Amino acid sequence: TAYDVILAPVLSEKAYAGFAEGKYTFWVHPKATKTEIKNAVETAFKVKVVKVNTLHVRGKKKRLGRYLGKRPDRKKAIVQVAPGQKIEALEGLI
Amino acid sequence: MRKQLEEARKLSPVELEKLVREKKRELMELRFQASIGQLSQNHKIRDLKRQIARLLTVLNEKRRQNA
Amino acid sequence: MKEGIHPKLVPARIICGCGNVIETYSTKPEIYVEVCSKCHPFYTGQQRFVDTEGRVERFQRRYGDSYRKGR
Amino acid sequence: MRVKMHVKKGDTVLVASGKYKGRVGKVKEVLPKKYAVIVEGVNIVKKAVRVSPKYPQGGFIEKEAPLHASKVRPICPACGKPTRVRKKFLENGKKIRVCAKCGGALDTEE
RNA sequence: GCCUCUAAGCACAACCUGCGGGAACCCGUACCGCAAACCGACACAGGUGGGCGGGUGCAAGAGCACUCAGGCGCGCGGGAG
RNA sequence: GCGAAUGCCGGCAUGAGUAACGAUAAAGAGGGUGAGAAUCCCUCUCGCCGUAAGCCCAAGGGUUCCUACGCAAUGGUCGUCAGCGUAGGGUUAGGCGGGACCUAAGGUGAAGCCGAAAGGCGUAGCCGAAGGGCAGCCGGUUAAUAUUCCGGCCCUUCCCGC
RNA sequence: GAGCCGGUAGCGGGCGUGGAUCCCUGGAUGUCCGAAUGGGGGAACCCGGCCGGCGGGAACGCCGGUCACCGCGCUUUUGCGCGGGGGGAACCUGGGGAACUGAAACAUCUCAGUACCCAGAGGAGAGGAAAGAGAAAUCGACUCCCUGAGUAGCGGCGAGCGAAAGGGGACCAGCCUAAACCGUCCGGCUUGUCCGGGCGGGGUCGUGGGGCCCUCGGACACCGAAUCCCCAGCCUAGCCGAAGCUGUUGGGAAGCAGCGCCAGAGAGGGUGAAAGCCCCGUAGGCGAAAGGUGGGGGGAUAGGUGAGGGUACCCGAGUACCCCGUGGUUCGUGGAGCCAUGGGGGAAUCUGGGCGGACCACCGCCUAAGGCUAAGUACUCCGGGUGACCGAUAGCGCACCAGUACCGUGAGGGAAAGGUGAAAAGAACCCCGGGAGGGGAGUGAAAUAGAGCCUGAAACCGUGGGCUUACAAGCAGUCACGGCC
Repeated sequence: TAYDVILAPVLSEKAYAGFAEGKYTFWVHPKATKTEIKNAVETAFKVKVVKVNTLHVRGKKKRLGRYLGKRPDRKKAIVQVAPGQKIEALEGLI
Repeated sequence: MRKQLEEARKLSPVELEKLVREKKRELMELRFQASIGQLSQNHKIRDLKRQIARLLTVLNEKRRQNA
Repeated sequence: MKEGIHPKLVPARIICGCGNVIETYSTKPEIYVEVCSKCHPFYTGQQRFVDTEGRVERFQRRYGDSYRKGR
Repeated sequence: MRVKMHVKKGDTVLVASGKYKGRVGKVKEVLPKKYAVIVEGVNIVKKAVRVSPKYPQGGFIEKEAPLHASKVRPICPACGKPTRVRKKFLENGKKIRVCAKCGGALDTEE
């Protein structure tokens, strides 16, 4: 309840380029308002939240023998810096 | 660490507040850790959750007891 | 419920018949009426003091509204 | 053989069994009593994985089944299990009393 | 939306208009899709809403014939006859 | 306690290796890949479309789409190919669309009228649509998405100020 | 009481006798939908107005607290302070209310006041102190079981339908309220002297109440939870808890054999093949907690009941009663009463007034036109126990990722599928193959117990062997004989 926490970083391939020079791609709480994202991102990270884009994608085909299922909802959102700062560690990383 | 249980008891206002806030954040740290050490980390995560759960249960105790 | 009575309840039922007598004058009756029906009262009004009405039904009606005529 | 058990880590005997030579037992379940006597298993000729020597097989085998292990062996082997007369403040210590006796006494051994 | 007056404030902080600074969220987009991905229990010759329909020839033009592009050669073959 | 009830349920034979392999728009050759390819991959001959077997919007469908491996089930045999199996990765928009607005048919319904009760009816107000209204378009850029990404040029509304 | 991070074991990390896993009672937010209720909306999604906050501040965007409708009575002012609603398998009451079918037609009739739609209370509702029953100067609430009769009787007296009082039994209490008359009274009208609405006395049980005069007269009765504290029953956790070892064919022994034993507990199951004494916290028995529920016994709180005559009458119902249209009744049209109302007439205050006997004169009965409640029959969702009840095509269709796969537009329909073994010891590794899968080694008691792998039998399809067959007519066969083996 009011734990500001709302994310799991996007480490996907293309996601990379952005980490390389400006836009960092992350996974966010499925429902985290765009202004919400500015809040979380800016506050937790000491960053410069410019253009926060957002997309959602549910999952599919995973079979369990006699029956099957398909995963939950993976929520995607990507926000860009201002000068190139913050997320450093993260980026050199993935 | 029912001892942590104690510390919990102890704190209260913007105290418990900021304390739980920060710690939760630490757990965020954890979440990010999801892809690094991970091995001895497991606990840190399950537990950490648990612990903040504590903090919370407490604030309820404290201020609800109040009003 | 939109027309029981008001000065009590008179809103319903009944199965109704028919044949053709001759009982205690000659022979048996004659019966062939498995019929069903309505059966009811009526509505009206007066005034509290310039502004009123009534609604109500028939008899219980009449002496009733009188009752409120007393006050 | 339910939420309730006999001998714990403990040590005991094999009545109608295939060893009798009772001794230290690995573990015990709680409902599926299942316990290991560290007294008889196999190899499973193993995966052939470097899990075991890259060239391999399985080693310590001992999932101790049957419940004909004659629990507790005080200075007396085949015995049942007692209770308490308390004698001391809050005295569970359902320790084992039957001819010889043993309770697992926290000292000199488990 | 332009104007036009009440509430009523406005009228000294309302609307018209500048420039600068600053903000602007939620759900959608992949691909099929005149169709083996949609409607027929099927990779069913049935059906299914709008959009020039490239050129040439013919009186006329989305009829006609070859074709432009771009699309195919149908999902069992061989073989005598 | 049952052949036997065109009986029930399940197997299982039977024409029978015959009937067909879903449109008369045709294929044929050459290398490549494989464990094996008429049936997969390139290349070269040929034919059928084209005013459709066009390209696009939408509808509906929703996984698939790509990428790597993979076939024993599935494609009316084929198959090492798939729209098939596993995994991983994949659609972001102040200016496109829909709602943050408008109204119709019609529906709901604070009032009101009215039914044995379940209701019927119903002003206004509200819901209600590629009908109204509303601020961009073009070039480039991935395996994949793009008037959203990037770049170029042109706007929009609402907030603070002056 | 010493092991566990759920069905998943596996990876990769752990926690605990300085009461860990788990068992119960109470906790805490507890996403969004759903009576939904702040608004809208194809539910499980988009919108908003107020105080709070944070952020880049305003615009924006979250958490928070907030804010339908209702009738309900209250500060009738400005209205704040309570309730309902939405459920629930069968059970219940009232509203409404059906054809088949029977009558071997089918119209009164039967199926029935049944099925079904509905509203509503519950945990049970239902009914519930007599204008009752009943003819002996007699019983005495209601409900339910047996009986009363399938008689009394209802009826195209046709098919059929079909009481009650009393007896036996279970269960056993009764209290109220307008009832002007009192007075208190405050509000009234208009004022003296009617009506209104609060407190009484009365507050009708089997009848009176009251008002006026004298006998009055000074302590036992608790509910329909009065109500309160208790042992509080359980809820789930409890725990003890009798006696055997050797041998022995055996992969097994709990069995065959030797001796010893238990017992107010030889109920069952589990232990590798059939134990009272190996395992089971069972009957043997005892056990148990501060939470969630009272019948008991007890107290107290005890609202509230509880006397005598007399005297002009004032004092429980707007509808009784009558006539026509009907319901209920064993009453179907009737000599047909009573109860219940649609319709029009339209009284009475205990000499009142209905009830038995259509009705009349009698006698006898009860006291209506308001109110409240225990208990004894109901029902099965859910728990527990049991079966001359089932064993996987019968059981609930459901034995286990069956109300779902799948058909349907929807309402709706509604499958199949259980077993290797004692335990994983379930298949290293060598061999043909692309693979499966096939042959070896180890499993082993078995693997013709091998992974849908127990028992796995019929149809049907295959490899091998004996006999038999190309001038043969016959569903079938089967009596004889002979060649073959």
